[PDB]
Amino acid sequence: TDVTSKVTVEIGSIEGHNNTNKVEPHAGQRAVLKYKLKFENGLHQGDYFDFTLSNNVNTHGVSTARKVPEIKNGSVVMATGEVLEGGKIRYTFTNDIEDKVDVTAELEINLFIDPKTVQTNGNQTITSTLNEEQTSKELDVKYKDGIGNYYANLNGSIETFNKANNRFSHVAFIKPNNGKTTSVTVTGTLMKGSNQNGNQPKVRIFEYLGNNEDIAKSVYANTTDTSKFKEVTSNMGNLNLQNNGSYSLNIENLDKTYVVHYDGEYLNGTDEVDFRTQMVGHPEGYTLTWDNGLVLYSN
Amino acid sequence: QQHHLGGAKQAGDV
Repeated sequence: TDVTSKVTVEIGSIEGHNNTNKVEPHAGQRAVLKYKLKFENGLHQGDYFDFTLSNNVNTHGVSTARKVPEIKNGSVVMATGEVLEGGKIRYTFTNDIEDKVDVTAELEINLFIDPKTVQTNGNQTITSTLNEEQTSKELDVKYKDGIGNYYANLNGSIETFNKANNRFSHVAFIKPNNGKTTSVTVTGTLMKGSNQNGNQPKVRIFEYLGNNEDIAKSVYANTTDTSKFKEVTSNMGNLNLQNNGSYSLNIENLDKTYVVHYDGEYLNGTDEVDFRTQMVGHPEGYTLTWDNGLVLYSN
Repeated sequence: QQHHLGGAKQAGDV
């Protein structure tokens, strides 16, 4: 049975990073949902309750696993959680709820600002709604800007991190600024995580066809949108892929913004990947170096 | 002047 109506939020709060009213997702920061819940008596194994998070956050961030912490009384698992569709979290009770009296439980869940839904700096109201009770927090969200010079800006973001299968994905934006750059070489290197005995990464190259103002400050690239991203991987003799996870790419004319999407493996036993993108450019030479790393959090 | 370096970190669970 849906027993959402049987759950009281005794205490509910959302906090920014380091109990401030701000989150800087490109500095690996997150927000936190804290619940103290009361449950009416008479619940059973398989009964469940839901709450819903605003679409500006999720519970995974760069991770591909969609998990949520168990509700426990001591070491006893009272309910297990799942991430469902549209911001919904559902907790389903175990046999240990049966015949218990005056049950309460504490839940703490890390909330990661979603770069697809929060694409620019701004104030975001984060909400968690359980049984009509809305827990709310206005947070400042601020992103980084990449690294630039007179001729170009280089930026990038880890898109996914898949621990279970030892794979990650990453996107880099290579953007011209003023003057004319030729003979650009762009490289990607695993600074931590390279598997010398592995497979070559899958590297796709895209022309960005939109305006520069509309590039998400969050760093998000919907590369399936062929109106925004024109794949030119095939046009590009100019791409060298290595079994250690590295690539090098030559762009002859940086007359527009290029996007490199990378999908590769990393070495078993590596806690976290560190990925470096470096660009060398020639005005009509300079280097831009951009590092992407990870900050991983437990519930 | 000729070489600039920066970086970022993404958050996620685990």
